[PDB]
Amino acid sequence: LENVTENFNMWKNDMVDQMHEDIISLWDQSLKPCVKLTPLCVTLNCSDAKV
Amino acid sequence: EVQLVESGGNVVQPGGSLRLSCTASGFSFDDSTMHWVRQAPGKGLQWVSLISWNGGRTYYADSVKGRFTISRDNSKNSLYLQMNSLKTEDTAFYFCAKDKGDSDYDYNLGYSYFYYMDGWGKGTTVTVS
Ligand SMILES: *[C@@H]1O[C@H](CO)[C@@H](O)[C@H](O)[C@H]1NC(C)=O
Ligand SMILES: *[C@@H]1O[C@H](CO)[C@@H](O)[C@H](O)[C@H]1NC(C)=O
Repeated sequence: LENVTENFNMWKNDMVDQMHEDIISLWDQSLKPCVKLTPLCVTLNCSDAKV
Repeated sequence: EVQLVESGGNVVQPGGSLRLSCTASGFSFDDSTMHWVRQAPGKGLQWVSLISWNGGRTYYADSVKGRFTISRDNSKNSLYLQMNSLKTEDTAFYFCAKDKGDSDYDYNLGYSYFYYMDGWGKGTTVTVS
């Protein structure tokens, strides 16, 4: 634009709010199909590592 | 009310073998697990062997894992525990005890089997040499 003035406050911007919302949803969707590691955490008997 | 009877004990010699018969009635063996312990004079209890309905979960104690085998059958509802390669410090009264066989199932963890004797037999005898 040639000769015009406008003001805005980025802290009130919703582009960032929407970006956080859909990025959060995207991560959740990708993890839906593949396995969940719920059974793994049982009584583990650990002392140390040889390495 | 259940009863357990054992027979077949007599004088034994180190390096020999003995056949022990332990019949019981009053509870089906289809969903019952039998234990085995021994009571030497002046000493505490000692675990000997464990057995499931067919196989698996037949774990043995650390000190008696050498060549000891336990077998079960459903046709006549009895148990055996043949003594083999008897040592000079394994003489005691061997006891067979019934187990309730309670369990539990969680989709994540799976079957978990608990063990604790419920019924006990009269008791057998052993005498090395
Ligand atoms: C806006 O800027 C243009 C040149 O870019 C100029 O010709 C015009 O007069 C300006 N208008 C005002 C209101 O300042
Ligand atoms: C399988 O079931 C039959 C039913 O009579 C039983 O006789 C048999 O002993 C079972 N299998 C084993 C390995 O015991």
